[PDB]
Amino acid sequence: QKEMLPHVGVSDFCETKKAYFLGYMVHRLLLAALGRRELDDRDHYGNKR
Amino acid sequence: GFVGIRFCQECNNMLYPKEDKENRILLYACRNCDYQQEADNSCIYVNKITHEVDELTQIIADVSQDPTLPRTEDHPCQKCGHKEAVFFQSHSARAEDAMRLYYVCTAPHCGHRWTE
Amino acid sequence: NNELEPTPGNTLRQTFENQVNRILNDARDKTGSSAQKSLSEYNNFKSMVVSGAKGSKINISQVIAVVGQQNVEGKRIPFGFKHRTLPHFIKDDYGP
Amino acid sequence: PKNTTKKYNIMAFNAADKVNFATWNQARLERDLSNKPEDQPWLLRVNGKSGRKFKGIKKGGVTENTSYYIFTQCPDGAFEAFPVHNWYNFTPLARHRTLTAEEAEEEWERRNKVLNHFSIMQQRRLK
Amino acid sequence: KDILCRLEHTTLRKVTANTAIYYDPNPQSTVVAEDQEWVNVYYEMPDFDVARISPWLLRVELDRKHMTDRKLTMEQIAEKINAGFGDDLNCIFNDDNAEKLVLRIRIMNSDENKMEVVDKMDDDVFLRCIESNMLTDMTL
Ligand SMILES: [Zn+2]
Ligand SMILES: [Zn+2]
Repeated sequence: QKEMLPHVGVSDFCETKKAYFLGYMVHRLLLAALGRRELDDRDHYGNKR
Repeated sequence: GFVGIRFCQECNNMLYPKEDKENRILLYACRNCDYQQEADNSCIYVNKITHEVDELTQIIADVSQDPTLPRTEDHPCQKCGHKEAVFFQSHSARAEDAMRLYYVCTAPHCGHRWTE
Repeated sequence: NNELEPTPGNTLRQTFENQVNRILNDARDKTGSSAQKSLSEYNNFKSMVVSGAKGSKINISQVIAVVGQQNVEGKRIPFGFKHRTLPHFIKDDYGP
Repeated sequence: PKNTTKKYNIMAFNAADKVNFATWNQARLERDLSNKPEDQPWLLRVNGKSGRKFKGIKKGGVTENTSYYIFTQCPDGAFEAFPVHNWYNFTPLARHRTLTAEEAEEEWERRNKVLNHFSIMQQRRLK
Repeated sequence: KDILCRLEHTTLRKVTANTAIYYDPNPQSTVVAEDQEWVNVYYEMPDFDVARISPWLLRVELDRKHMTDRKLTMEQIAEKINAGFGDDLNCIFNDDNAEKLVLRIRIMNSDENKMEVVDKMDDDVFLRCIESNMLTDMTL
């Protein structure tokens, strides 16, 4: 509720949001596995704040 | 051509391949429930290894809207005699060891895609 | 056109890079040789290089010639900008 | 009619499971059993014990984003629009089956773990 | 090229092009596939006992470009399939003139010598095991 993925929500009614987002992460992981999307870059300055 | 899954009609937990030792016909019985159904296709596992020509697929049509992609007036569309196709390379982790430039039409609602 | 054939023992990207780099490097070398034959005995660059004081032939080139390919980590400038090298170039631009 | 304070809801199902299909004869509610307290998941049933039970958890964003009035056909002369008090989607559960709540804490598939087993060996244990 | 083709660790992973695990109960008619004329060599001996081969087929297809430079012939691939595993498994291969790559592995019953408890593995799963072990670890 509070530690896993705080930004999608912390309330008691956000299980579906947390599920969709974790599914999106597993989706991106599977796309990196198959090879469709390229692996993201650490030096790319858009990925830095 | 395996149907990646065929979820159970009852418990929704991913039917699995099981053998009918009695009559010897392929089945797809679940595990968590007891449901069992017959199987139309007999392929339970299909890994190829290398790949097919699947970059004519997996290239969505909306890419014609990208202002960062080239536009060529040569090589016109086949589905419709419209000019102005956008073209790119594979853009895949598996480069196919090739520079195949895949095209895509830029007239709206055409969405035709072809390699040459 | 997919009419390029892989040189023995290398992928198609590797033979493409090899051919483009060979063309560019032969271009730089011939450009530099013409530059160095354009000089006069009174030139001071040539005096300092044929003497031995400082500078190489590559510098007499880079001052009046092409500067040359800029390699980073042994390769041409990567596609670090999502399939381009800078937002001014269009995607899939392997040109010089 | 606005003075009436009956609060309308949303009973939504996934296209995965089969809808009421009118084979639902008569049973469609229970809201409190999830004690373990005023707002807790519904737990629904189907014409008694025999049937496919299910549970509905509420919606996070229903009113703050944009209120969803319910405009109704209202076979009378007038029409009416009701503000939805809450939205909650239903998922088929109560297992319709036997669940392994202890499993003797098995090895996680490191052993052979012959599949289509541990559930036919079970349901034989316990008769 | 050829005398030093005997290096490079050619493994069936890069030689193969496709794979498929099928269910053929009676091999005489490969209703799952489109090569029934090859079964005409299922006429004398599939190393023995047609009555005791498991009905699970492992169809593996081998790219001929990848195979033609190393020249590693399906006769030799067959030799290695035999030797590395023995007679517990089996095989039968097309000619190279077919122009449609194919080779099929079958799991002899392993009770074929002598015929209800927790399994070694269901032959289904155990064909997905010889589809990795043989695909990555076999040294052709
Ligand atoms: Zn089920
Ligand atoms: Zn078109």
